[PDB]
Amino acid sequence: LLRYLLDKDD
Amino acid sequence: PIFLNVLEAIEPGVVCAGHDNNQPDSFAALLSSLNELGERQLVHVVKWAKALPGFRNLHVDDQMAVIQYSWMGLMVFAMGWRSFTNVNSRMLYFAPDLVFNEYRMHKSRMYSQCVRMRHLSQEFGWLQITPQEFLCMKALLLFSIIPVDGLKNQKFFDELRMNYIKELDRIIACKRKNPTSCSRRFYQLTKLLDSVQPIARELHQFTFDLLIKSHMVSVDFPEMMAEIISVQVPKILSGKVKPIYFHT
Ligand SMILES: C[C@]12CCC(=O)C[C@@H]1CC[C@@H]1[C@@H]2CC[C@]2(C)[C@@H](O)CC[C@@H]12
Ligand SMILES: O=C(O)Cc1cc(I)c(Oc2ccc(O)c(I)c2)c(I)c1
Repeated sequence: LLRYLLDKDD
Repeated sequence: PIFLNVLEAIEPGVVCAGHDNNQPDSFAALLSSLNELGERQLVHVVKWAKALPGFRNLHVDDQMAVIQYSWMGLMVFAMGWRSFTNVNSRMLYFAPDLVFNEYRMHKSRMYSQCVRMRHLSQEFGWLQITPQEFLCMKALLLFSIIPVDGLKNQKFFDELRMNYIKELDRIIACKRKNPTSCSRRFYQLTKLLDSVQPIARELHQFTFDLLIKSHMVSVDFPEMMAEIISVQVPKILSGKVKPIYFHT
């Protein structure tokens, strides 16, 4: 889940 | 002047591999740890990459692509740098809790590869590379490997790469005086950058084979690690994805 890391939020 | 401030501010911090330094050095133990460190180091590269100026204005597809193709070269380059400022290139400083010595290099069944990475470390010393020169070069490594047919938006990629290549030129030029040492220096740095590709390719093949027969060798591969090595890496070893060398 690299995309998951690509678009996290903070 | 502002560019260099960014790379320095977004520069990732120390990362532990979580290796049990109390267990007899073995192939499974060492490699399994390296794969874990790779997973942990990967999460930081993603954050680091996003913070990179211009990276955000890149097609989301290319963002995940370039990262999945250069993650290897980036990690090695950084490792060598750490090995140079931590143990004076004596050993390979993969992580604070994962320092590779002559013995571990052999036990990892990749002594020849470790030997090449060590040379890279020593290179940092011989060429007296500065933290500023390093920071930029590493950033340029992110845009140093793409598919043959091209990216979803090759247009913007070439533009960005061009800017980083210019940033490297600035860091150098903005310190020298004569138009002689400036070129020779740019020549040396560009040469040092290309020397990373060959090393990365050998590691790409090794990790590849390891994944294939990881069930019998007792080597664990994290989620992202196993997915990128089984989908992205193959494209590299097959010819689909080829590095971008400065010199022929
Ligand atoms: C990228 C890592 C881990 C992060 C680093 O500091 C550089 C180093 C280079 C060798 C890699 C290792 C991750 C795990 C790999 C890919 C092993 O499977 C074989 C080569 C190892
Ligand atoms: O002038 C300087 O040194 C600072 C500088 C650094 C960079 I890297 C740069 O490149 C782009 C290109 C597209 C884009 O969306 C973004 I955000 C940045 C530019 I323009 C200027």
